[PDB]
Amino acid sequence: MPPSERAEKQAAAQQAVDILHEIATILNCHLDRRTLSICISMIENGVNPEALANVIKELRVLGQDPQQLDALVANYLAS
Amino acid sequence: GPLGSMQRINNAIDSLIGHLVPAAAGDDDDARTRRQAVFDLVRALLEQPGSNIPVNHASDLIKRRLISTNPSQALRFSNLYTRLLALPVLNQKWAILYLLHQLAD
Repeated sequence: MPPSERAEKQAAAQQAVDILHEIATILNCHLDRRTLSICISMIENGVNPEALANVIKELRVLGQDPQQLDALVANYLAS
Repeated sequence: GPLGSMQRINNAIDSLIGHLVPAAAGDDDDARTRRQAVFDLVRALLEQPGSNIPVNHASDLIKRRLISTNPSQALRFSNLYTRLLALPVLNQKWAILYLLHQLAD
C-alpha cells in the first residue's frame, strides 16, 4: 500500500472513531473514546460483537461492585 | 473469526480490564489475582456462541430504538450512518454498530 493510501486510511480511521463516538453518545452507550477504540480493534480482529457487549457489561459490573469481583475471584480460585 | 489474532485480542483485553476494573489494575498480588480472574471470565464470555445476527440490520435496530429514546437526533444518526458507510476503513461496520445498539441505554 503506497504512502498516499496509508495516510488516507489513517485519516479515515480517525474519522471513523469520531463518527462512532458521536453515535455512541446519541445512543447513551456511556463509552469513552478509549473503550470504543479498544472495542473497534477487537471487532476488526474477529471478536463476536454480541459477546463483546456482554464483556463490557460484565466489566462495568465488576468495576462498580467489589462484592461481585470478590465472588468472581472465589469462583476462579476454586477452579 | 479471531483465528490468528489471539495476541492482539488479548493485548486489548488487558487494556480493557485495567481501564474498566480499577481494583484489577494494580501491581500488588491481590490486584493481579483479580486481573487473572477477570481475564478468564472475559475469555469465557468471548467463546459464548451468541445469536444469529444476519448490513442494515444494526442500523435499523438503532433507528427504531431512536424513535422511542430521543427522537431529536434520529436524523443526525442517519446522516452519521451514511458517512460511516462511505469511509474506506473498517471491514466489520455492521458489528461495531451492533455493539453500540447492545450498549444503548
